[PDB]
Amino acid sequence: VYKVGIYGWRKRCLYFFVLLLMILILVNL
Amino acid sequence: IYGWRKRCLYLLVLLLLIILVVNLALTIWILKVMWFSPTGMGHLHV
Amino acid sequence: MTELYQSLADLNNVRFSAYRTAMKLRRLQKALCLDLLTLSAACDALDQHNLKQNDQPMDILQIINCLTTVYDRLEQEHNNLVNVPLCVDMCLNWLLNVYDTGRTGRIRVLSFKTGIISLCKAHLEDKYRYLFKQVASSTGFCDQRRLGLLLHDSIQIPRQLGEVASFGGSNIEPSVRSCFQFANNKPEIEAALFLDWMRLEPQSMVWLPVLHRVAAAETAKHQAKCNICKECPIIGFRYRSLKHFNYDICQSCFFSGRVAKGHKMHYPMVEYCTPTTSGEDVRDFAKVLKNKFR
Repeated sequence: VYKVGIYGWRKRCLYFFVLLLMILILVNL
Repeated sequence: IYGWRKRCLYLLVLLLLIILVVNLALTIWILKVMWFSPTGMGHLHV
Repeated sequence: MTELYQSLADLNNVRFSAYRTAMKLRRLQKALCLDLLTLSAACDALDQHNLKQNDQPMDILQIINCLTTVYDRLEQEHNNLVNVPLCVDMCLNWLLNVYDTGRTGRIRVLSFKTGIISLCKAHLEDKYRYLFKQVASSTGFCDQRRLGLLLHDSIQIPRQLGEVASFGGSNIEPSVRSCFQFANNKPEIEAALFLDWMRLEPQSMVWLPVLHRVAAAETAKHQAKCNICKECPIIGFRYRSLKHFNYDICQSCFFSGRVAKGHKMHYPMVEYCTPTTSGEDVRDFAKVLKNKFR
């Protein structure tokens, strides 16, 4: 009787992408 | 609340967007006044 | 109704009192299909049979005629949802359960009116005003006796299911005393004062606003995660702690009494029954940060 679904790994990979672009563009600036 | 979570997520996306836009503007400037070539700055060669 | 009550008997899991009464009464009203009845249709039906005197004795035939008048319109609106004879039998069963404990075949018009108006689909204050007009005189004034009769009719309902003692028992005297103390010891009370005292949420009448809330929140959908069973999105009742941070519980685990991280010296809780407004929840989040700062 447990049924919950929210995309979590997609959230971690999105946070990873945001993090790397933040690193890269701050380095570029 | 995932709502404001997503909201601040693409707010951060907006901030990264503006930093990219201003960086491209500065780099087009840095290319223009420099006459830049793989040989070197201007018409000379360093 | 025997199989309905057998299904009810397995739902003794509600920890609190008012929640239990509201949920069971909502289940009954949806099962009886009387939630399809509006205030206007019931009022027209009762005024059509000239059942205006509250003390008028009522035989079985008059109740049958009024119920037929209501349920004919209900079926004409709900052909695929209302069967007139079965619904008439069921509603007669319930009404004579509440107000015919003596098996005399005679009831009062006021009790039947109170039951139908409480169990119909209308605004809470509209039902309050109509019942006050029913119990008040032509001048709109209500003394101790009419209020006591109305409270007695109201308290005849929870004793039928078995949750009468949790709301002060069947003794209507404390309720009248509280109502007339809120009335500044006035000999008579008015409709506005009656509404204000009802919004004060007395012990013996909170069940009806709790019913209205659970009916409203039955279609509520909250974008939140249950902080025990991890259910996202929250559908129904959302409960947010007013002490800790990011703690939101669904009613599925709330009704079982299971508590995450333990309770506190005081564990305040707010009960969202509607999808939230971001301004309001940011304001209450600022309030809870302020509370935890101290």
